[PDB]
Amino acid sequence: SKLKPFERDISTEIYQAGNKPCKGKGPNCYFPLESYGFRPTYGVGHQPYR
Amino acid sequence: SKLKPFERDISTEIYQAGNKPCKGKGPNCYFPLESYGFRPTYGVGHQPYR
Amino acid sequence: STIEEQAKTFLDKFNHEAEDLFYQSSLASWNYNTNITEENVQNMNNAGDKWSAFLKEQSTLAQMYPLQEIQNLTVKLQLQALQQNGSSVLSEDKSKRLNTILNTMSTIYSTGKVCLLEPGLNEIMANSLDYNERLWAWESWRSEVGKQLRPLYEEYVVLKNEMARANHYEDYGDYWRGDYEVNGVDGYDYSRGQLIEDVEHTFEEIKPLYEHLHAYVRAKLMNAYPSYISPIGCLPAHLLGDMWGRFWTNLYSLTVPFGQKPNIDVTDAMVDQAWDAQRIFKEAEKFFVSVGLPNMTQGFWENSMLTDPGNVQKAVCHPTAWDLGKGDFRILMCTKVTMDDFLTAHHEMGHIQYDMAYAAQPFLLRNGANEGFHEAVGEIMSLSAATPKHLKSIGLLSPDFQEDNETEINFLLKQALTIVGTLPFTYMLEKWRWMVFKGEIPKDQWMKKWWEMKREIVGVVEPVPHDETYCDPASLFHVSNDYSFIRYYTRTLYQFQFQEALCQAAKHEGPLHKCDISNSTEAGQKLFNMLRLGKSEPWTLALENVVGAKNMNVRPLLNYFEPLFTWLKDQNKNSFVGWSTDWSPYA
Amino acid sequence: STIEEQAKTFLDKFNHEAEDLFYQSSLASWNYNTNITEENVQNMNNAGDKWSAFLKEQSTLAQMYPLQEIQNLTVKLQLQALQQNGSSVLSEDKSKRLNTILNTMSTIYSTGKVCNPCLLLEPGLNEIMANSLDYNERLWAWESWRSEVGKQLRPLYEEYVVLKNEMARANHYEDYGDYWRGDYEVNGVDGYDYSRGQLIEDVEHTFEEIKPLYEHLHAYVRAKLMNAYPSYISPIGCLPAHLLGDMWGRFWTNLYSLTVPFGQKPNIDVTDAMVDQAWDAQRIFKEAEKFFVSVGLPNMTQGFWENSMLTDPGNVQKAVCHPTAWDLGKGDFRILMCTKVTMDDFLTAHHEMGHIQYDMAYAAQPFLLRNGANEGFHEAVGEIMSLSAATPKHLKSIGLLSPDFQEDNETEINFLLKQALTIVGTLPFTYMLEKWRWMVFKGEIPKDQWMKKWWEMKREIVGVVEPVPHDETYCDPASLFHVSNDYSFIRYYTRTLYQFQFQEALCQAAKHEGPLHKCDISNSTEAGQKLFNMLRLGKSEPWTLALENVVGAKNMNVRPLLNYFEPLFTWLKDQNKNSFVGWSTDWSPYA
Ligand SMILES: *[C@@H]1O[C@H](CO)[C@@H](O[C@@H]2O[C@H](CO)[C@@H](O)[C@H](O)[C@H]2NC(C)=O)[C@H](O)[C@H]1NC(C)=O
Ligand SMILES: *[C@@H]1O[C@H](CO)[C@@H](O)[C@H](O)[C@H]1NC(C)=O
Ligand SMILES: *[C@@H]1O[C@H](CO)[C@@H](O)[C@H](O)[C@H]1NC(C)=O
Ligand SMILES: *[C@@H]1O[C@H](CO)[C@@H](O)[C@H](O)[C@H]1NC(C)=O
Ligand SMILES: *[C@@H]1O[C@H](CO)[C@@H](O)[C@H](O)[C@H]1NC(C)=O
Ligand SMILES: *[C@@H]1O[C@H](CO)[C@@H](O)[C@H](O)[C@H]1NC(C)=O
Ligand SMILES: *[C@@H]1O[C@H](CO)[C@@H](O)[C@H](O)[C@H]1NC(C)=O
Repeated sequence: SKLKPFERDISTEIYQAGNKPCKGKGPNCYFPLESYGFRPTYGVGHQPYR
Repeated sequence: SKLKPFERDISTEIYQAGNKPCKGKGPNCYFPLESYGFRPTYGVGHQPYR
Repeated sequence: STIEEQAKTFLDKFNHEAEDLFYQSSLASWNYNTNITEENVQNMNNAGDKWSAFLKEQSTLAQMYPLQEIQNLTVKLQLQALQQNGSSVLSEDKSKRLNTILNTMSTIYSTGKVCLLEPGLNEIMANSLDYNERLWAWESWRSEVGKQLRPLYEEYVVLKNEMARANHYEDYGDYWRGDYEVNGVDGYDYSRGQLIEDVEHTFEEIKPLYEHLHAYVRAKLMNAYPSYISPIGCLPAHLLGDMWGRFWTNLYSLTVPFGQKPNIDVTDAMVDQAWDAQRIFKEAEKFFVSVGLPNMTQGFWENSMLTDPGNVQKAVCHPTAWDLGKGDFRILMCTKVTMDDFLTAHHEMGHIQYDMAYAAQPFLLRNGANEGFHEAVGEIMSLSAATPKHLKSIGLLSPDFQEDNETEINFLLKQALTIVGTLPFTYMLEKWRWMVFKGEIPKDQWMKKWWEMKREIVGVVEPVPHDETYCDPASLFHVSNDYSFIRYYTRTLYQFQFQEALCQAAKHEGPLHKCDISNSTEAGQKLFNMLRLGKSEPWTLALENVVGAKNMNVRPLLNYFEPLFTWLKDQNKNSFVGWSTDWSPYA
Repeated sequence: STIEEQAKTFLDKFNHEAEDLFYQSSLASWNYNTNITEENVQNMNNAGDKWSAFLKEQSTLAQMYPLQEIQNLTVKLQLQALQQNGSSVLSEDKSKRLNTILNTMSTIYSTGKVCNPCLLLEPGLNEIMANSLDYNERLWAWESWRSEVGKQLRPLYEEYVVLKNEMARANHYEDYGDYWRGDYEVNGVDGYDYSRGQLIEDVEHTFEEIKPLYEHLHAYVRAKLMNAYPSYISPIGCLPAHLLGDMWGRFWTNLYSLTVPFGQKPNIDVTDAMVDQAWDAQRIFKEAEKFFVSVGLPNMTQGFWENSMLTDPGNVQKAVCHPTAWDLGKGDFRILMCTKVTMDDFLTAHHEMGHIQYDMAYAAQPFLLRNGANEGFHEAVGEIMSLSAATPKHLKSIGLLSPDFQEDNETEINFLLKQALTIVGTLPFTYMLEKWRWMVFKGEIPKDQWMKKWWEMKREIVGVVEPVPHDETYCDPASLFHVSNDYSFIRYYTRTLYQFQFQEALCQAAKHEGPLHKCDISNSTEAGQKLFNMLRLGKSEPWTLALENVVGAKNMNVRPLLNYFEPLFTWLKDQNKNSFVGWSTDWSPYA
């Protein structure tokens, strides 16, 4: 679900897309976070900003 | 498009009902204005009013 | 780029141009029928050709917007109304011959006579009981007109069938059913064969009591013609007082149930009141407004001419309702202070009132749901005005006038000679025409099948069967020309189904001809809303809404005549009942 | 937890990982072509195999989200792009042999040489034939190639066809030609579906409509080549195949020097102006940038200029260099060129930059749908940039073409002939080749008859007769890189029809008058926005609809082809009224 104002959710629990109970990663089980790829050659909308 | 309050439009630009430009009238080229035709024998909703 | 959006823009343009050209055509035609002169003929023909030219161009453009891509059923139906090619699909040489034939057939109809044809031939038969005079007039006219009418009728049928095939119909009879079947809608579709069978089944369901009327009338003819009428076989057609066979009404003076019981009438009151054409219509308007039907506006009253103007500006004296468009509604009639004119004023007012209601829709939908509903609505208000309770309510019927059942029986017999006597004949004629267009009967057998089916369906036959050289059916005005007769039979039932719903709204217990459906404002307003539907909502749903069924309803007709059928049952015990096809007046 | 919601989660994850993994592959490929090293080969191989394994695994996971249960449509389409089995159904030994035979066919084609009266066919022998004035050398070259290389490709070509058909059955198609036709199918649309059979029928009907220009053009070409070699070529008979100057038969550019309407009339060539004006090659690129801004399309990113490598690597980095546009993912757009101060490089620069205008607009869509509407749109739109680059209005307004230039109808004819001969002369070739490949994959024609059928199709469809009879051992179509390799030729025909339909659609938006080759798209910001409205859709929308919003038609029309070459078609008719029109298929040097 969506976060509340100023809420900081730092959970690392694996999210399961389906009904089947899932532990760890799997076919329909994914880590909530994804990394950004920052490289000096990426375009303006993909570059990192502080 | 529709008019805004107190907006007046005096254009007679022909509307093209398809995806191509059209010079003058045609099968799907519609002149935006139509004339009136008033006769003394018309009904209350059809007679001219000032 | 979407077909529906382009179709809507097209139809809006169409409706504007169509309405202006419609007015020009209807006004020029009004002026000609209103004032007979060469100048109005010139305007009539020029405006008519211009309007038709417009429609052919708009049909060509309508065909560029396929019906299956339209989600708005109103738009889809309007496109369907324009996509039909009609007369434009037939090859030019076939069209040239077809139009030559129609004009020749009409010319022949008017050219022939009983050795002038109109109205004298029916006056001769209707006003004389001499068996031989009616027989002579019958044979004398058909011997002059049918010889020239047959070849042209047969070619007309073949060319119209070619037209229908070009329009994706099996034959022209199927083409007509295509015009009567509902289209432009989804899930209410009916098959043309089903419309045909529904009418045939309805006929067979009403027939068993019609045989009781037929036995009664045959016995009365026996009384008039003891040496010529068989109690078992077919009745002579020339004794009906109608060379065409359409009506049995001129037998009324012979068949009156109770001679001592005059029919209920107020004519004496209109004569002492001296109601003019405009007051007959305005009193009818008072009735119509109280019923709940829309009021007739001042424009109609000043523009219409309900009187005979005289020889200086002679009018065509054929009561008709005219819809000119853009609010211009008129009735042309030559009204006399009679009961037939009183009821005629109600028929044409209701007819134009239908036109008034449909004018609120788009031009392509400013047509009635069914051709039979305009006449049915007129006939309903005519019947309602005819109802003794109405005549009592308006106050024209003498304050001390007392109605009874036997007078109503005399009334019902006149109504039966008009409806019961005509329905098997008109039904038969429409089926005969269907077989000639369909091509079921070889051309050289069209008259033989007529004779055979006339014996089985109608029970009144030509006093002498005609030769294959002559086409007697085509001597009838509506057979010679391009006309579907399904609308007359079905219009009667349309009238009875509507009458049933109006009677139920009145909530009177008794026979359909007795209940007073005057006033009952909600019932008239509901009928008005049905009128407004025009072609926007199919005629089959209007009928379903009045009787709760997609099928034609046998019950209100038989319930209307039930006191008469009871009388006939009392007379039928002595008469032979049923028609044999083995014996004819000739044999 | 239903199929649509899980499909949405799955594809979003796939798009994130796909951008990073493809990018690693695209970087390795760029860096390798820029600088050829052992390390760059390992980067290409590692990124390629990891990305491929990734795609195979995600396709397998895609299979658990049935397409028919999804009501979203966008993910449905993304899954349709991902769901195709490819090699997963085909037996392991057939898959291994199919990859081996494709690599072998490519290797033989690119390493097999034709020994001089040894030289590689592409580009060496083709260049010699194109520049040579002796038809006997071209005839020898065709026979020598069949003798030296065709015998090496034929038996493998036949096995290749069978193995590809087996894969096509594994993918539920009648043959591999049908598999290629399937790239043009859409579904879930309001009457926009085209079938494979309809694609073929549309091509054949379009050719029947094209034919009058092809025949008038061909009659002119055939008669001019006959006048060039009147002792060999029949005045009635069709032209010999070796005379084309292109061993493949695809490029009719090698006949132009023999068919020049007037020896004294020039073609437009602005190379001398750039040199005399001392313009840098990167300036003609900057001028193309100015053109794109003027049309009304997005401006080029700074990342392009910094990441692109437009000049020839020369002798500093070992490199492979050719014009090409790259989309590396995540906003990284660049072009690789061997740029020169010449008109040919200018038109190429417009072609390749336009390809980046499209990749920049495609970036609005998810990675898996980050492509064009169809296979032929990319080159067709680059050709749209090329056509506006070629017209004299464009060149004169920039200043590449002299400010005192005035139109000369005969010069316009010389330009139009060269262009029609290249662009139109190839059209019936491309068609008979695609159709031949289709019949070959279908299996309707026996393997031995295939060579007959190719010879007959050349004669019947383009008026080209092989001067030397060949047996089954030799294979003529295999002389083209794309026949030995895995390539669908329907897209070249389709690209060109898209190209001319686009020139007309943008001409109508531009509101220009005159011959369609005269009509430009420079400035004309209505045409810019009209084009921008499809560029942003790419592969995500039905390609038939994606083109429909611009061209105004349910399918493509020939009419813009005749409009482009209208002065040429008229001129050709005027000369053809006196010359023989048509060709005899009975005449053959063999006979
Ligand atoms: C597109 O429009 C621009 C102006 O917005 C044109 O640029 C001018 O071209 C003429 C050519 O002789 C130059 O003299 C002007 O100095 C240019 N103006 C600017 C501001 O650079 C451009 O030529 C137009 N495109 C075409 C093909 O004509
Ligand atoms: C009626 O017809 C006569 C013909 O003599 C004509 O003069 C007159 O104007 C007509 N009146 C109208 C109203 O059309
Ligand atoms: C009319 O009603 C009276 C009531 O007594 C009855 O005797 C008579 O038979 C009825 N007539 C008919 C025709 O029903
Ligand atoms: C091939 O694709 C279909 C979906 O069309 C899928 O059901 C089947 O399991 C796939 N087979 C393999 C081996 O991936
Ligand atoms: C487009 O980009 C170039 C890059 O050098 C810049 O010079 C030019 O002003 C830009 N134009 C617009 C309209 O942003
Ligand atoms: C090519 O790449 C290798 C390995 O990264 C590098 O050592 C070499 O200097 C590069 N060549 C040039 C000319 O930069
Ligand atoms: C070019 O125009 C001249 C007239 O100025 C004409 O004689 C000549 O035939 C034209 N050439 C073409 C190819 O239209």
